[PDB]
Amino acid sequence: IRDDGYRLWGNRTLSSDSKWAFVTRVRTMDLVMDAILAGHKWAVDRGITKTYVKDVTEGLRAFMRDLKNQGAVINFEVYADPDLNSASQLAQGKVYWNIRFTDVPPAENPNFRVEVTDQWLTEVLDVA
Amino acid sequence: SFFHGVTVTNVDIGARTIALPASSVIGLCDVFTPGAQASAKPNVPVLLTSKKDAAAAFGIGSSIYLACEAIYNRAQAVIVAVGVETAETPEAQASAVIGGISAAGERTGLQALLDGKSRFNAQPRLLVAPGHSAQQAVATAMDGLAEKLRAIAILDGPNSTDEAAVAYAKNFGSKRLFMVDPGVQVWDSATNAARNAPASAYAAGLFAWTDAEYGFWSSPSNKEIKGVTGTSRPVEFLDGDETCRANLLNNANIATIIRDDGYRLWGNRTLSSDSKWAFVTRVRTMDLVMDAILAGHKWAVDRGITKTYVKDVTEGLRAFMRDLKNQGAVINFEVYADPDLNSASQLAQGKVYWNIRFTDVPPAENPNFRVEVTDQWLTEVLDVA
Amino acid sequence: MIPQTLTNTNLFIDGVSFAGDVPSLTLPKLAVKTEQYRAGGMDAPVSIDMGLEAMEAKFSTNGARREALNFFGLADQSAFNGVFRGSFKGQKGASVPVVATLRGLLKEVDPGDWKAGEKAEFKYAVAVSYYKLEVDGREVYEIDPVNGVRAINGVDQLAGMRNDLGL
Amino acid sequence: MIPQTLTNTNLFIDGVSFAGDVPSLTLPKLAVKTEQYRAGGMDAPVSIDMGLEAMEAKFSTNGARREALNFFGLADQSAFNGVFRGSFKGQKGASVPVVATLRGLLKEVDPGDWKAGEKAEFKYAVAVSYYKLEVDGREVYEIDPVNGVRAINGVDQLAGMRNDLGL
Amino acid sequence: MIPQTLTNTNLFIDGVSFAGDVPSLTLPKLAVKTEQYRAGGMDAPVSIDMGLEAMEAKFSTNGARREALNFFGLADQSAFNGVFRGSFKGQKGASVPVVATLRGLLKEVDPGDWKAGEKAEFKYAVAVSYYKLEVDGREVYEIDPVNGVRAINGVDQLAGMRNDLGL
Amino acid sequence: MIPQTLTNTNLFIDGVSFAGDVPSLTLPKLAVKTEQYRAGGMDAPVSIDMGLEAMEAKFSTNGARREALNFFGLADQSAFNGVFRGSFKGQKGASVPVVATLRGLLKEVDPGDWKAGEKAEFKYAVAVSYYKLEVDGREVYEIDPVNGVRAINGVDQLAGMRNDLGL
Amino acid sequence: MIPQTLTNTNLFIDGVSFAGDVPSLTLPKLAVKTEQYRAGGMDAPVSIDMGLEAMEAKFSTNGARREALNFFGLADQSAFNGVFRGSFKGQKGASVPVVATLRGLLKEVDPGDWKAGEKAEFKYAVAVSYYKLEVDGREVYEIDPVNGVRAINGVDQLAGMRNDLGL
Amino acid sequence: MIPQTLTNTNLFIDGVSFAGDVPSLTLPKLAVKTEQYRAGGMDAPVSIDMGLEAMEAKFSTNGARREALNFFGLADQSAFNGVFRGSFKGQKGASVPVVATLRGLLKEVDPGDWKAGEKAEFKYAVAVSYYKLEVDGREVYEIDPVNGVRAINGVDQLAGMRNDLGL
Repeated sequence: IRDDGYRLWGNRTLSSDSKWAFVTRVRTMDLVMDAILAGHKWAVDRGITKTYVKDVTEGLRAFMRDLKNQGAVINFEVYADPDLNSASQLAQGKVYWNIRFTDVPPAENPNFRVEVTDQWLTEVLDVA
Repeated sequence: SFFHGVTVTNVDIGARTIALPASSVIGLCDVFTPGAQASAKPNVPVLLTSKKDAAAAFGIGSSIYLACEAIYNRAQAVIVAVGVETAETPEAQASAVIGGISAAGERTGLQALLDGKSRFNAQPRLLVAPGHSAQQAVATAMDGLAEKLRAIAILDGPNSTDEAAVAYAKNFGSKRLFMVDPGVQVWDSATNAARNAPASAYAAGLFAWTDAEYGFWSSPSNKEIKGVTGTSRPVEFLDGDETCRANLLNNANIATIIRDDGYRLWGNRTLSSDSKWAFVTRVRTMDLVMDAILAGHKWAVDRGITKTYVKDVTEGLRAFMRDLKNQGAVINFEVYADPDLNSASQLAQGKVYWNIRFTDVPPAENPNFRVEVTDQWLTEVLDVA
Repeated sequence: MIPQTLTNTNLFIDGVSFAGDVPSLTLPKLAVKTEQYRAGGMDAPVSIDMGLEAMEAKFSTNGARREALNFFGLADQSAFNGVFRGSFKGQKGASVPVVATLRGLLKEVDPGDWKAGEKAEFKYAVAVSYYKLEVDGREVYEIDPVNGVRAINGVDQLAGMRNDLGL
Repeated sequence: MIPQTLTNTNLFIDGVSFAGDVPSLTLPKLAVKTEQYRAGGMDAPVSIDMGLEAMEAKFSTNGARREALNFFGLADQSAFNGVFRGSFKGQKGASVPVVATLRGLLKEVDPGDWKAGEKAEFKYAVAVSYYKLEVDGREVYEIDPVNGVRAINGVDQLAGMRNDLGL
Repeated sequence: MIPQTLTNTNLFIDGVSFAGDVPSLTLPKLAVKTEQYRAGGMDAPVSIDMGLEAMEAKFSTNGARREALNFFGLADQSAFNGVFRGSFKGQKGASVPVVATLRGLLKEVDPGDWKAGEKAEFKYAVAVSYYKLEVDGREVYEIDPVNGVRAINGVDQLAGMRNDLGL
Repeated sequence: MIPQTLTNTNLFIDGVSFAGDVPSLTLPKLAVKTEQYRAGGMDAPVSIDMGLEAMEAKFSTNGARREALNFFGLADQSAFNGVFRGSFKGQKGASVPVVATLRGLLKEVDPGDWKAGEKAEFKYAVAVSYYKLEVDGREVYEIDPVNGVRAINGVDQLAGMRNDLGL
Repeated sequence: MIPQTLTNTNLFIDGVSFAGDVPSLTLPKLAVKTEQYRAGGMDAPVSIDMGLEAMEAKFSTNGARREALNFFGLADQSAFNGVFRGSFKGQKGASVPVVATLRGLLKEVDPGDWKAGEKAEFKYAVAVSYYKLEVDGREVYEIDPVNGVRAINGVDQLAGMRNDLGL
Repeated sequence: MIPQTLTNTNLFIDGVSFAGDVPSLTLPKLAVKTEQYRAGGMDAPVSIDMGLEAMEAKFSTNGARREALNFFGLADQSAFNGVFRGSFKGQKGASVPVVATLRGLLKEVDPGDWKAGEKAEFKYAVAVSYYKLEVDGREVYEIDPVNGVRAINGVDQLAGMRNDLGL
């Protein structure tokens, strides 16, 4: 936009969905998981014990409060899915978790409502 | 579409009106026109926290909004407002401000302010009907609803003389009524002149402002009404056992506005025929000592009666009452279970009694200066010595 | 007199009874803050009072007892209410109640060592912001630091300093 | 209430179970940092809170147990994870779990005296950087110093200071 | 005499009571301005008076307390009014009030270091333009520099200089 | 009143939060420049004001923290912006924010002694060119030396000298 | 796991075996030097590491044993070499060796009380300048203060500070 | 942020490493030379900059160390080169180097008291004629008085005065 070609300007991606409008939304969701996955590589081995599903949640919450600390998210929510953790799923090795979070919004449009008044035309410029 | 980057916009907005955020809730009822931009059904109460929220629900040219601007210039208060639609004759207008259950089953007019809690969690501690409380029928519906809702209704007299205010104040001997007779003369920006205003909403904004800085036990009787330029009649506070206009109206239990282009609300007597309930300090403190006691002991309506139920309420009542003696609301309370009326036949019905005697702080209504000019120190100085 | 001794204790935290799991109670030690005062014309100090000391009431449970764990470290100090009760027996059989309603901040939760076969005891301690001791249903002590009250037989000892400070 | 007492403990360090060799556990002592506050118009202090104290959880093994020795003194502080579990029994037979997931720095390893016929006990101590106590599967405590959180019934007590500091 | 000592303090700034948050008061140090006077026919100085020194009363709060922060640096000097009160106890229990009404300019506000766990203390200091000390409700001192008054038992010591200067 | 005390601090330099590494803050000491004024017909000085003193706000970090090191010694004085925040607690749990936005020149960076096992503390100090103190979100102080403004409750005390000087 | 416990100890000072007269050994207590770190935006300390503490290994003989007496107080510090060995048994019979080669200064020799019929015990203590703990023949610890090495599973934790200091 | 603290220091004088005997380092205190500037139409000073202060870096050894003793008092000022290094740890384990290459005159050698059993510490101090501070391998400061350079983020702040003086 400016100054002999100085600054990249837009931040919308080419999405037809307003839930995925910003590249902030797309990049954060993409790289919250790449930090979650690369960091929980022990969950594909390590055959299912009783506290397998508990040690992943507290591991998932711990590598997600590191993300709330540095400002990637705001007030995540991690919990094991209570409705889809069957034992028929567990014999197949499947076990589910829910990793809801909120992304930080970019300040896309700051709005300045500027007005010229004659209010302080008497407060100064007078004998007073 | 959207915008990326920073916008600038030339837009006229009129000189912000900073006020202390207050916790008191105010029940308001006046006329407006239900149109396009007015997003309020007529006999439906709405919760208001801003002048923008008053001008989005009601018209900016409405009489609701002029009453709500009258409150927001002094306190950032919560207003449960009921926009009664206008009518032709003043008999049918006063009938519509009073309202009733004359719907299918709904509540209209002032009676919709009883719906203020359970619609918005705002049970109105102040009742105001600006310009309509001058009629004797509305000011009785203000009375009986202030007794139900446990509030103080702020009335106003007519625009007429002092004797029309005194003779209108003799129609009421009620504890919960607080008349402010002289109207407010406020400068209108549109007509570029001074528009009248019925001064009930200016009292209610100051009545709720006093709860924020000074607490509900303080009187509002010398505080500053903001956003006003004068009164409808000049009110005269002088001394000398005279027929002062401020002293004539106080002895008819009417608060006035006394100095400096209409600067200060003045009286603090309510319209009571009992000298035990003369001051609004007495009426407001007893009303809001209990609303802090009740909202704080909501666990005593469930929690089936054990052995130490009656003891755990007294020590709970004493604990939420030494918080009131600490901040100065009372002076040396007394709380105890009633020993003569706590039967077991009462306890099978779920009834159990307590006695919550206290003493309210008196307002300094009449400071007296006994001034004397002497020639005593005519020798102590002015001499060779 | 009659030989009289405690036989039984009880605890009410927020109206809930701990009538199964409080092995030990401790009322706050009321100590006055003495300064040993030695001055002119005297060979020995005389111990003027300077106000009361800080009061802590401590008590232990040895089950889980969320009804006392949920009062630790609240933003509202002086929100832990609590009633320490004792029954003093007496030889002739006339049991005298000693009831100490108190209010303050639950200031430490001390889960001790957890050995397998050994009884595990949660030790708590409150920082007492209000204290009233009733013996035989009669007010002995009533100490409220803020709103300075020190009543010893229903007689407020701090009425002297209250008028001096204009409180 | 029902007379309730711990009967059994367990320890998970990094998912590995120590179900043979932990004779004693110790949950961190949650103490609030009180300052005894005596000021104008009052005869006794009142103990305002100033935040929490530093938490240490200590535990002992008495075998070799490299699965806990290999977490001492890492460059990554708050990398020792760990779950202290307890089973509180109760008289009627309703066992209530007390599970304390915690995270921090394993700050001292204390191999004691090694006498020949005597049992040798490795005493460890961790410097707790995160602590969540669940009783009967319900969150009692949740303390995270960085990202300042002090939840007492799921209710974050530090939401007041969080908006004040702009955190 | 009776061994007598302060036990309690209070502060009124503009009628508002600081009965929760003033840990320390300091009355102004009344010092006369001596000049050591050595002259003819004498081996030692004799210390003639030259008037009083400048009086500063300082006091500390450790909450926020806008009711004392809003008096700093006003255009109106001698507009900070203020009442320092003390209750001196005595061994026999006869509490004697020491009340020091004073007036002046709040000349420095010193918010100290703000460490996290440590109590933070706002130190104030006023520049005293009027000072009256009453002990047991009886005027001990009354110092008003402008309108030169130095009363010591109700007796104005400056009546000598007042007639000399024609004041 | 309610016993109220700071419990937590924070620092924003240029919008960046220092929510891990500022152990101590120091708001600028607002001192008025008094001259002790003794003149004719009076025995004691009276301390007329002569303007404010120079304000310095100092603060310490003890990590590396380039986000505060890069503001030392710029050509642009009054380019260090900065927000000192504090949370004052109160006994009833009503946390009151004390926020001091300030602007000036970061005038000294003091890396102290670097011993091996000892915590190393970078001490900074700014030369305050603008200072606004808000308590409970309400303007207490507003000091801007150039464009001479001294507001004490939103009330500019220097409107008197502003019309006299024709500013 | 398997219930595992030490049953037997041994000591090699300079290759010579003390297989008759060492009743007690003590490996050095590995403690990291924590500083409780409380700073902005947080209610609790967090305990950053500051390096290791000083290590002392102590051991006792109760014969004469010149083969350990002749290493006290040499000019060559870190010349006392020494191997503390332990055999941890296990319930199934799989004995696991715990061998702690260490090096340092034999810093105190404490011949205790010599009563006639009572066993007399020479208590020694070394000031550990190198320490390697092997469990089941696998390196757990390796601490060398000079040439700063802190290996925890063969992984040198001080490779971060080594490149920073240019060591 | 992450709680970050120095854990280790090092010193290179002339490429030789002092990795055994420097107990304390001190980087030079960068202070700008402020003059408190009060002038017309303003009530408070504003502290204009007047250049930097004189920089001294001091450090101590407590062995003999001719490799630092031989740089005292040479005819060649600014011939003492020297690199002060520090490793700031951080809670997550990311060690950040702080390296301060500096150059100047070793201006005082202070061998302290030599008591027999007490550690004797040679205190040195250099008069810094060039100073570059790199944090995480990135230039924070670069101060060269002759050839007037004051770079704060790689940005030379003295390019304004350099063109004015024709340097």
